[PDB]
Amino acid sequence: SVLTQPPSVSGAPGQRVTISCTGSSSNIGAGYDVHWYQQLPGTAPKLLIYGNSNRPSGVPDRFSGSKSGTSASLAITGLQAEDEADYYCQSYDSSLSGSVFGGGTKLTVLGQPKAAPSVTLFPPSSEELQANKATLVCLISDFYPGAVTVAWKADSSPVKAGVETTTPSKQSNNKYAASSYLSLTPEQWKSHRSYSCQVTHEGSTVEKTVAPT
Amino acid sequence: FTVEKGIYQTSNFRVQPTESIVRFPNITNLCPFGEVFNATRFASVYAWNR
Ligand SMILES: *[C@@H]1O[C@H](CO)[C@@H](O)[C@H](O)[C@H]1NC(C)=O
Repeated sequence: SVLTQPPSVSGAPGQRVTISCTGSSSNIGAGYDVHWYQQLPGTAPKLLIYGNSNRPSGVPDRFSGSKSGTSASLAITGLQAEDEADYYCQSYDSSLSGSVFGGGTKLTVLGQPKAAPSVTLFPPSSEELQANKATLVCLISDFYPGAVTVAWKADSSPVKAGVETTTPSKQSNNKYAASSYLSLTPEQWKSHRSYSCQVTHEGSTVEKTVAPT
Repeated sequence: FTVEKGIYQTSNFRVQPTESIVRFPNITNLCPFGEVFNATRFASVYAWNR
C-alpha cells in the first residue's frame, strides 16, 4: 500500500547486508519511529528493535537500525543459519489512522543441489471404479530439489484438465517426495488405450505407462 | 532670444505607466490536504495525526 519493499536481496555469508525501506512523508518522514520484525515461516514474529535506538533483551547487537530522514535502513553483519525469514517495516500512518506493515524481503541465495528423480505410476483399484470418479496418481519420490513439472498425456493429446501438483516435503534422509492426481471418470477411462505422466527434471525426462485392459 | 516663424522640435513626450501587473498564472495547483479536516474520524491527544 503506502510502504514498498524490495522482493528479495542477495548477500554473502561474511559481508554486510543492508535493506532500504521507503515510505511517505506522513508515516515515516513525519517523525514517527520505525519498528522491524522477523517473520519466520512457522513461528510467531517477535520484536527485534524499537525506535532504532534501544536494544531489547534477548536480541543480539549485530542488528543496527537507522533512520536517514524519510527512509529507514537496517544493516546486519554476517549471515547465520537463522536469517531464512522475512523483514518488514512497521510505522504509524496518520492517513491510515493506524499501523501499516511493509512488503517483505526474502533472504536466500542457493542451497539446493541436483539429484536423480524416480517416478511410480499406479492405476486406480477395482473399488474406485464404482465411485463415478477416476483418480489417476503418478507418484514422484527420491529427488532433489523439489521443482518438478508434471504433464499428462493419453498417447494422442495432452490433458490440461484436472492436473494438480502438491508441494514437496523433506524426507527422513533429506530428500523430497511429491504426488500428482488427475480427476477423471470411469466412463472414458476404459475407452482410452493407455495413460501416463511425463515429468522433466534438469533435462532428464522419464516416462511410465499403464494399460487398463 | 529671438525666435522666427516656423516649426521647432524642443523635447519628446513619453507616457509613463502608473501601474504594473506581474501575475503569471490564473491560479496555482493544490495538494490533497483537506482530508486532514474532512475525515470520517479523528485521533486523540495522546496520539494525534502528524
Ligand atoms: C471540507 O468539506 C467541506 C464540505 O464538503 C468543503 O466545503 C470544504 O472546502 C472542505 N475542506 C475544508 C478544508 O474544510
